[PDB]
Formats: sequence, structure tokens, C-alpha cells
Amino acid sequence: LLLTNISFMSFSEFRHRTSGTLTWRETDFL
Amino acid sequence: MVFQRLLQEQNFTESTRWLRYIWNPAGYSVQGEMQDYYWNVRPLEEDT
Repeated sequence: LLLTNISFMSFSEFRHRTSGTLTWRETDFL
Repeated sequence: MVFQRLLQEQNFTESTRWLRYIWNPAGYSVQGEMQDYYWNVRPLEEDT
């Protein structure tokens, strides 16, 4: 999972990907 | 009223947007996540 992969998935997909280790400010920033 | 007036002038892609402001069978997305309701008017959800 690199910074090019995150742009294809939506924010809901990406937030379900990192719902444990990140906390929605780093998730939205990334 | 905006929806009906946009149907009557056949501006369809905006008429459908102004109908999404009340009812969307494809759900609603609030803060990136899909919601559990389909009516954007809360006295239509609760029969008020």
C-alpha cells in the first residue's frame, strides 16, 4: 500500500483499511 | 419546485440533482461513508 494505491480506493475503503492504526486525521491527511 | 421547473425545461442532469436533495435510492454519503437512510427530509422518515 503506497501513495498511488490510496488514490484509487475511496475514503471509505481506505478508512476501513486503516481503522485500527490511524485515527481519521492521519487517514484524511494521507 | 426547482426539480419540477427543471423537468419542464428539460435540464435533466440538474433536475436529477435537485431530486437527490430529497430522495436518493442510492443512499447518502456523509463524511465519506454511506448512511442508513434514503430520505434527506426528516419529516418524511418519521411520519410527522
